[PDB]
Amino acid sequence: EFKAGSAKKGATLFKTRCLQCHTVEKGGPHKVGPNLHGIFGRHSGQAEGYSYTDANIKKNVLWDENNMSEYLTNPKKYIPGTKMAFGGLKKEKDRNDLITYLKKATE
Ligand code: HEC
Ligand SMILES: [Zn+2]
Ligand SMILES: [Zn+2]
Repeated sequence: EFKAGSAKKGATLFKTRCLQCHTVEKGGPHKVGPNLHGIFGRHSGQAEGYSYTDANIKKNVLWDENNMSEYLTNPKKYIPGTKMAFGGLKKEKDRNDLITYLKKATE
């Protein structure tokens, strides 16, 4: 299950693995992937002005720390048909660290 990790390690993981396709700040632009502001507590496939796949919308997951960890373990396994071209974060340490950071960065 999800447990709070290191947000500093999380921020680096975000910069090096996620930032190329995602912004986190309020009003931040959409890039290859949607801006993630307010992602926790919002259903999947609902960021304003972003064109998602039917699969992402269909999943209809209410994003929380635990399901985000499961999704980030392997995105294509959790949401079959996703256009998010990312293999996943295989270490639970990395997922805990990234999510601790993301919970704050996207608030
Ligand atoms: C580009 C090559 C991407 C990288 C690198 C990462 N993400 Fe991604 N993500 C991307 C796209 C194109 C999409 C839309 C997928 C679709 O099928 O429509 C996404 C989506 C997400 C989501 C869900 C958004 C939502 O439901 O509103 C999340 C939570 C997400 N991406 C997180 C995320 C993180 C934390 C990553 C780094 C570890 C990451 N993404 C990398 C494209 C790309
Ligand atoms: Zn719901
Ligand atoms: Zn906010």
